[PDB]
Amino acid sequence: SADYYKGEESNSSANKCLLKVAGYAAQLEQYQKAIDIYEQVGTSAMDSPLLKYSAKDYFFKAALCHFCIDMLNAKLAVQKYEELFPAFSDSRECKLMKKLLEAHEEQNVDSYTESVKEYDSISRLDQWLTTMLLRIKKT
Amino acid sequence: MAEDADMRNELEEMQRRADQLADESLESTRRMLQLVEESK
Repeated sequence: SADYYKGEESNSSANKCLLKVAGYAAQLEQYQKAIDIYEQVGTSAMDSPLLKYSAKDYFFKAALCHFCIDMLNAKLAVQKYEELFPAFSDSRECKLMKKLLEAHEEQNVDSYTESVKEYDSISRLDQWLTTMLLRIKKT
Repeated sequence: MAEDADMRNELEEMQRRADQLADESLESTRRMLQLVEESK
């Protein structure tokens, strides 16, 4: 369906189909496709007037989907985004990621868990995010 | 001392009043932040 929509030059609809595809693919423990789709959608939506405000969110997902592979490639990944989209630094996702990285760098599971609890308390977490955070915590 | 004792007891009741007021303001601010976050 996304291929057909792209072939019909009807944008903003194939994007949703690709987002669904990436979200479901990230569930099957195959992260490369999810990262590619998330980054492509985020960079595409960065320049749109209306969609701009949502762009940040996409990046965060990729970062989480990028954290399982290995922690080293996650840190660097964040940098690559922040230089490209400086306003990303303002959102809570950057601070949460930095705190989680600092907590994990020393096997401090308790600090990671407490930060996750606080962020969930301020705003309820999604099942997808809950599952992915649990998976990351296993390490 | 009964005069001072009773007046100090009212002062203690007033301390409880102040604590209640401060805690109520704090809780109101927390709910404040929650709703403001929700709208976005």
